[PDB]
Amino acid sequence: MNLTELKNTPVSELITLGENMGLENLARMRKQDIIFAILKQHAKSGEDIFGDGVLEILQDGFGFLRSADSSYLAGPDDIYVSPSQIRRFNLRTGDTISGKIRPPKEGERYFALLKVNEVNFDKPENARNKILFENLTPLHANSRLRMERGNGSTEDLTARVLDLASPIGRGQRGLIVAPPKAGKTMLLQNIAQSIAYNHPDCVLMVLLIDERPEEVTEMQRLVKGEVVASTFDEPASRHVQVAEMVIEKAKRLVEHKKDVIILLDSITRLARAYNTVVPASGKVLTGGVDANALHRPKRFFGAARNVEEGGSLTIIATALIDTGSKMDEVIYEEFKGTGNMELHLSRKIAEKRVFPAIDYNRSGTRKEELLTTQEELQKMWILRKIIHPMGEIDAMEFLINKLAMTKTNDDFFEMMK
Amino acid sequence: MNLTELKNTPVSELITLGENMGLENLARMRKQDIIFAILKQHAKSGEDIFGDGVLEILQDGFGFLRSADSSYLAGPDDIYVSPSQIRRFNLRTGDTISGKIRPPKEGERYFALLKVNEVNFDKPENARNKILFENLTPLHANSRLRMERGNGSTEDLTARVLDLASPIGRGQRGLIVAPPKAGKTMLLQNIAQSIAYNHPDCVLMVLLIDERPEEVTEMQRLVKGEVVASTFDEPASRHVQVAEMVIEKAKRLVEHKKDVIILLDSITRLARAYNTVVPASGKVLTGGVDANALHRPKRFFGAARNVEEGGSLTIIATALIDTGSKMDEVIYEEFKGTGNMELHLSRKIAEKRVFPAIDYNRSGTRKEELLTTQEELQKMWILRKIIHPMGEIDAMEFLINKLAMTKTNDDFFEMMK
Amino acid sequence: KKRWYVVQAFSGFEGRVATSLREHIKLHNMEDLFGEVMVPTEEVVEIRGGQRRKSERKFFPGYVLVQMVMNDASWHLVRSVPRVMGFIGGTSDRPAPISDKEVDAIMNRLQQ
Amino acid sequence: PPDLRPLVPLDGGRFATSDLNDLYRRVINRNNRLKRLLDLAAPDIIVR
DNA sequence: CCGAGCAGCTACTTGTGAGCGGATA
DNA sequence: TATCCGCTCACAATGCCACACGCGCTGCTCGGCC
RNA sequence: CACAUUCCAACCACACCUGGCGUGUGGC
Ligand SMILES: Nc1ncnc2c1ncn2[C@@H]1O[C@H](COP(=O)(O)OP(=O)(O)O)[C@@H](O)[C@H]1O
Ligand SMILES: Nc1ncnc2c1ncn2[C@@H]1O[C@H](COP(=O)(O)OP(=O)(O)O)[C@@H](O)[C@H]1O
Ligand code: BEF
Ligand code: BEF
Ligand SMILES: [Mg+2]
Ligand SMILES: [Mg+2]
Repeated sequence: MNLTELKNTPVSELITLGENMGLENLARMRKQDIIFAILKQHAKSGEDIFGDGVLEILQDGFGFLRSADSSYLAGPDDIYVSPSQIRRFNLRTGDTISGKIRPPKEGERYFALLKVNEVNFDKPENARNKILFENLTPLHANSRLRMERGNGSTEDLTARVLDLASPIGRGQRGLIVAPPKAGKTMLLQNIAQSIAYNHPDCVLMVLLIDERPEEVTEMQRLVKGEVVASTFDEPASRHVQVAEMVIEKAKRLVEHKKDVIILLDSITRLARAYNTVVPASGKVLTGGVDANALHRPKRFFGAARNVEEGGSLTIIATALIDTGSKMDEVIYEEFKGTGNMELHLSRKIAEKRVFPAIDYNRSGTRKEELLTTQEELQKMWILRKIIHPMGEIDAMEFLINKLAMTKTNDDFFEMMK
Repeated sequence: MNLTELKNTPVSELITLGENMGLENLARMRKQDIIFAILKQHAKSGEDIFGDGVLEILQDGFGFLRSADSSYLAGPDDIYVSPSQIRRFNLRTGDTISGKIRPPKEGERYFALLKVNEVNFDKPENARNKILFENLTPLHANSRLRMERGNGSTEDLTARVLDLASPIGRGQRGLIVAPPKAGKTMLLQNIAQSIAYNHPDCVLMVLLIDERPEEVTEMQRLVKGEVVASTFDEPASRHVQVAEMVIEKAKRLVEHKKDVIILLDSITRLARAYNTVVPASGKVLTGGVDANALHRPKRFFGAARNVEEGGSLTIIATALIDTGSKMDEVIYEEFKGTGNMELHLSRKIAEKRVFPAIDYNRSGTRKEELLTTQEELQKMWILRKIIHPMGEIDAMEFLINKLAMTKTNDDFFEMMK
Repeated sequence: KKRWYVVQAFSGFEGRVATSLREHIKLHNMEDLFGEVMVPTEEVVEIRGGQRRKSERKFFPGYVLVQMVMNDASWHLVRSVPRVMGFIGGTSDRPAPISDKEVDAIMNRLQQ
Repeated sequence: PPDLRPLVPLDGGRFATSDLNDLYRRVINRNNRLKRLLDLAAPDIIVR
């Protein structure tokens, strides 16, 4: 009996399972109470339980193990852990842990962690032998993360133009600058699909902050990877909470020498949240943002880097512009020169229903010479020189046509000669 | 056991060293806690410690010795100093000090300075015999700081055009005016390399305010000199703090009759910081900047001058323009006529991928007659008259070609006849 | 033989009494009779969190048991320094030291 | 009984307490310290 | 690191009665 | 070895009434299943 | 179906205060 085995299957399986186990009507309870009562009644038969979850530090000293079913929040099935385990086995926020668990004992209300078996997909014996995040030596991206599928499907174009507009690498810092209703969602979905297909070794995670529930439920079953989200049903406290959860998970995983890739949507919602949960410090500028209200977005974004010993943390967030409110603009303003790679989507191109609507020369990547080879770089320069004198819209159409004629970009490059 | 000996070596050496010394797992702590625990356990064996660092004055009276590892910030390994030492040996902000130190004694938490041995690379006996900064008589720059390497490498062109576009001298006031992504970083790196090669006697320092961590880590191992930086991971309080630290270090060093050269990148970030940490005074103009929010940038920049008794302070900062926000513009506005030397880089030239993209006639140096000789000045006038009727871009290409044919600028000048 | 006798001090001043007795030992140059403080307050138990993750080098009873050789001069020296209110041990005034089992026990508490 | 122990809110943050309160608190403190020392297998002389 | 409660910085009384050695046969 | 003598410790020493006042500073240690 | 209570025109319920202890002084 593992926690994830009830964590991932839908509510219907839980219903039939509890109705089989001779339960009070479980349809009256929440998913977390469903799993809680089922694990209760299972342990009441005399089984030792196993479980897993991501740790969250509390200010009282003890920690709590959350799951991705609750999007890393407080729930009845969260596993309590004493501070002394956090001491001995060197635990902290982001450390995903799986091991021996039991239901809350007599008078308690949360599961207890008995025996640690896996710390961030590692032996708990070597978990103490880890390197911190701030002591890391960041670098530029050297390894290329090819986004092209090569099968030549209809939507795959929106990926190939990636390899032609703004290259990506392990540990890249990317900002999506686009007005609302321009095509950021399909772009992000294709990004996630291409990464999960071509690079299944690196862990893939996605942030949805203040989004619509339909987008969340479509995302959680379109990508091959564990996704976390937070709609507008919930206060910004939930958004900042899941923000620490995901960022510390990525930090601990990259400390374990793993390549993490986070796709955040959108950074404007996260900035609004961080501004509304931060108290007033008397420092107000245009838009209604506190001066220290942006320190947390700056932290979350500067978390991205390329480690030298092994592993990297790529952070690709989308920002919203042209939303009519100057506050949003100011956000994008401080995020203007902070990223070394940008995807600029103009609404003028998306207005003609020609996708993908990407502004070529307004997009680019800093220090992209270390991500690609010499032939590829020269061909990129030639393509930029060919596309520069023309405008945005039908020039993007020209790129789309030249991409649709060839199967992969090798034929396109050879034809460009 | 000196503080710098653990200050400069990477984290890996600290790991193996502490693992040799029979330590608790030091991989769980920060660099500062690493050095702190190692120095603790070393003194626990009975050794008197030596240390060094730059002093920072606090308003409570006492001072704290910071290092360049923390970029001159508060840390567990900062050395506490009593105000009475600051009285007797005449200490102040910027005074770098090395001498006898001990770990914090019983109940304390910061190192104590026992015995002063070196004040700004001088005997503490003569340290009281110093001249202040504001009592200095500034002048123009007379000594020429030749930036040309003379070896004729491929990138060295970006330095030789320096000697052809805007001359530099000891104590010069230079402003780099360029839009984002035009080539300021490579220019600054070549400046630092050329100065560290041709003038290894003058101390070289560089300011990175609200930059990317990859640029910081590439800078700290490309130049032959101690660098300080501050990325966007940190609030503007850190930026202003390191600003006083570096400016007072330069001030004390030039008071000690030393030639200081500071390369600041970028002054726009520093102006944003100074504006966001300054409280509102009810005086707001276009852009969202307070009227007194610019007094601190004005102070930091006017710190540059050429001293007559000996030594000088050259300050070369880069400003950002064409960033879409008028606020930045206003900053550059008040920094329009304040500098006597400017490097104007236009994005129109950098758009063709021809480097260096320098606007010749829009650049210049005031009172440059005292920096160069008569032959050199006449040849500069002739070159300016030849380049003036032509445009920016291919005229810069013409200069680049005429520079690439010759080995040093002597052959170029002789050919221009 | 350098035995490990136990000494109690003023409530809170344990480390201060430890440094005072060390300075007293280094004062009368009697290092051949004493060892070190062996302050058993290796209780790095801390409370971490939002901007507050410092450590606590405290949380132990007020005992500063010192390794030393029992003698008249040694006892009078360790008692002459003030704030030494407690000299534990069932005796008139000359107690018995601790055994090696508890020595290794407190050593394990030191290492853990 | 608690109210049988004199403890009244005096002027300000201070409270007028009884002498029995300090006794009971010191007793509880030393009892808890003894219970802690018995679990850590303290030396015989220390628990004595 | 923050907050809350708590600790270190003697002798002009005299008399009465009971108890604990103690020393003497 | 019983037994008187000398040294040591616990216990006591109106009652009422009226007024006024007080227990600090630095330092140390413990406080916490959402 | 059963157990168990029912949140609002005057007003009943929502009241009123430092001998903890010591010291100093004075009176009978
Ligand atoms: N690669 C693609 N293939 C097909 N459609 C796309 C692609 N990229 C973007 N789109 C279009 O963009 C639209 C995205 O809608 P919406 O989510 O409102 O925009 P945003 O992502 O800016 O919120 C979809 O209607 C979709 O048709
Ligand atoms: N001298 C040079 N030789 C080759 N490439 C250069 C040179 N100078 C600049 N570049 C190109 O310009 C880019 C510089 O990026 P960056 O340092 O971010 O510029 P900035 O700091 O002005 O934004 C690099 O990708 C590099 O390829
Ligand atoms: F709907 Be999009 F995210 F603005
Ligand atoms: F360094 Be770039 F000009 F942001
Ligand atoms: Mg969308
Ligand atoms: Mg730069």
